[PDB]
Amino acid sequence: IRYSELAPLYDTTRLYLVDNKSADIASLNYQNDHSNFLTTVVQNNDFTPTEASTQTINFDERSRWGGQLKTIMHTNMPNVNEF
Amino acid sequence: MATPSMLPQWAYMHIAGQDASEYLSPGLVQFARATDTYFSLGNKFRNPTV
Amino acid sequence: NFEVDPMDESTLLYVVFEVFDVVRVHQPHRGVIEAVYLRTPFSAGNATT
Amino acid sequence: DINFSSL
Amino acid sequence: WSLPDMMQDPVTFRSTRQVSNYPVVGAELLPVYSKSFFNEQAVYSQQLRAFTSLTHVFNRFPENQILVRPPAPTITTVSENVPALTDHGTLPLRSSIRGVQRVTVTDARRRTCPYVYKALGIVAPRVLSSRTF
Amino acid sequence: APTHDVTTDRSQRLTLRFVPVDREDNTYSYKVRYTLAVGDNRVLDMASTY
Repeated sequence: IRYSELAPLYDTTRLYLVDNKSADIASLNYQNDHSNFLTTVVQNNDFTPTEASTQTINFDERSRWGGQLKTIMHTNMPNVNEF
Repeated sequence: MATPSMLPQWAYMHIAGQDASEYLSPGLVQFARATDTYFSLGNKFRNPTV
Repeated sequence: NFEVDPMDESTLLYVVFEVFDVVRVHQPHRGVIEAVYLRTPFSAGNATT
Repeated sequence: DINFSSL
Repeated sequence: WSLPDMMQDPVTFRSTRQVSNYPVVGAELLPVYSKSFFNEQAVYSQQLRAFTSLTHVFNRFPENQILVRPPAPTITTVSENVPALTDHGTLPLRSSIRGVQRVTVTDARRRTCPYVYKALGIVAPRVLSSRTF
Repeated sequence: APTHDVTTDRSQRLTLRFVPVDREDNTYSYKVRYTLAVGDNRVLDMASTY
């Protein structure tokens, strides 16, 4: 199966890493800036977020699986900087 | 069998079913007893208690 | 639902939920080590790295 | 309650 | 982009929690770009920054008539911040994925980047090719 | 006592130490990587590590 608290899904499926968790995962970030941030991939609507950051998304070894990375980045920086 | 959770994995993670004197090959059982007092294998295999 | 005595200090309530935490470490080959992890009432592991 | 072993 | 513990890394990399080195994924542009603009009164608008600021510590006291601030470029380059969106190929995932997973962006000097306020990971798992179950 | 089958008479190190192969310095942590090598025909218990 692909999860034990939801029905298994087959073929293409989505996952998300969202930087909008800053109070559901920000007790793990107190020295992690936004470029090193920890954030949940589990996004259970009807489960408490605190107790749902330790859940696991299973993938069967029927086939190899590989994610398709996509990144949306917006930076605001000045042109005189330490960078 | 490794990626599944649920129903099969109770057996294979040893929270029920066979002892660790029944789940091991019968020559590794012999090795364990004979070398018990020099190099214990006691904490390396878990015996379910149900 | 717990009932506790009042205390001036802010306090926490630590509830331990006793489960089964079981890891099974397999080495198929040399220089290769793997583990399957299981936690049952609160689901976890299965080689989750 | 509590699982541990001796073999 | 790097997501070191959430997937197997491309060839010629290995997982490191050491801060000095990390995997590379993507290898894409910084979202800072330059947009040219044109002013034909560029040289004449330094008489209107002279008007505004009578201070002349920007327009400066003439030290010698070579040693003076220069008239402005007619064509200038102006900083522009617009998001960059990018899609990439398949990166093989871990057998199971942790509930919380690290996301890290690192520059060409291989160190963490100030001045980033949105970096959004989107990963879509899909079958690649059969292996024994 | 047993005679052989619990004792090697070859050169065998009973204790080793391993220096870091990388290290990090950070304001809240120090990190150290090692290469722990287990030789051929010897098994390491991980209750002996410190």
